[PDB]
Amino acid sequence: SVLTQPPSVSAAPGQKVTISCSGSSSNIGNNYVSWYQQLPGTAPKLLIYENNKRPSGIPDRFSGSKSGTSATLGITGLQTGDEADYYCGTWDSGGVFGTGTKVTVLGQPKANPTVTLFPPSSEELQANKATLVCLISDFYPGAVTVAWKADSSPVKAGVETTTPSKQSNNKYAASSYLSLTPEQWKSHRSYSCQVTHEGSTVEKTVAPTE
Amino acid sequence: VQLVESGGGVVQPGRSLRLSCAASGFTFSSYGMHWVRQAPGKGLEWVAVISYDGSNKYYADSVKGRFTISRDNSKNTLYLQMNSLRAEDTAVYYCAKDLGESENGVVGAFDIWGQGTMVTVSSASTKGPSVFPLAPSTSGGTAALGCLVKDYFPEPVTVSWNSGALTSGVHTFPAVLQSSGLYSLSSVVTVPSSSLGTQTYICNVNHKPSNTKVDKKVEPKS
Repeated sequence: SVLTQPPSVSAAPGQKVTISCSGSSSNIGNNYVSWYQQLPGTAPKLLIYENNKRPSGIPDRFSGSKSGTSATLGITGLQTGDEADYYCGTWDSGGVFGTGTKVTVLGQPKANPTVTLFPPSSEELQANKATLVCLISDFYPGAVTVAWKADSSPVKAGVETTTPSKQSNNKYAASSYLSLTPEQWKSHRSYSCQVTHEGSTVEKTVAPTE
Repeated sequence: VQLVESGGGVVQPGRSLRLSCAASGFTFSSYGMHWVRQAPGKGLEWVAVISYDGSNKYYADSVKGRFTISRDNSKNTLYLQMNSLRAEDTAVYYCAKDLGESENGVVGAFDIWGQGTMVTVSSASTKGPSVFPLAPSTSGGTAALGCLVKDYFPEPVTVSWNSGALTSGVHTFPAVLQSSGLYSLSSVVTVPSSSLGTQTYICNVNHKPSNTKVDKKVEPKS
């Protein structure tokens, strides 16, 4: 019940961008695929339905296809008004949506994320609580996949991350928190902030011994 | 066509809430209706479905037991009767039409959506902000400091630095909904790593509703 689409696809104005939806036959294969746009602070918008068909009102430069266990949404002549969250969906006999593909009409080179991770303050541990704050800055496009790691081991708990926002330098910034018990904090040699951006993966780390 | 949700507000977990979606600009009686939720700032999560008549009803496993989507074709309104609310049901619920097309329910394609009413389930009254210092480490020639405004409730917090005398180098991130039904955000200042020891740095947080005005002098460690 998880339709696979990349977090980000990004081209220059005038270019083609294609967004894929891979999964399984039970989900995508035997079923209809539908694509939805979502501008920030707006309800989703139907782009494509029944794999490849198109509504009236949608610019012809929005294409759809389904070849077995894969489905594709294309966008020629990219314009800033296409910057949005694109989700793929489907039915089954309701159904399921995609992970969420962001699209960014590049107006600048890819800037890689400057990661500044803060450990829980001694003042915060003086309340039997603890929060690690990873702060990812100066990146473009605005799509980052943050994973935390206790030692080299993973961690699922306490993770709250924000949807990136444009700064004053027009590059995006986001933040992820890790809510921990002070014992857990003091029970690992190091926690770490894995930040994946456009394929690249950056890791900042802290230890209680600091 | 227009879908206008309604009845979205704060609620205590365990208690109930019923969202209303005034549909217009089409038949409604001949289209199935969906509910979709989008927790800030995650993706679209398919919630529930009701047929054009009201026969078929389907929900997610995360909703299977405690929600009951209904609908009133007389008033052209869709209802999501939400009982026994939880924390991770907090989301922006979306009244979404179904596209039943091409002759001989119904199908899963949502041509029209509504504005979407935000439901914030939280066993919490107005909590004052606890502020913590984000003491620098630093990646030369620049260093970073900040203030973790955490465990506050509700949501308008205003942060400044040095009582307004520090606008540049600063970046205040959006608030996040925590695992305690409260909120958290961080304020950051990016300064010369050489200026650390000298310049005093204070984050002047101000939760207006709860009437709290926290001030934390941020400095490095040792």
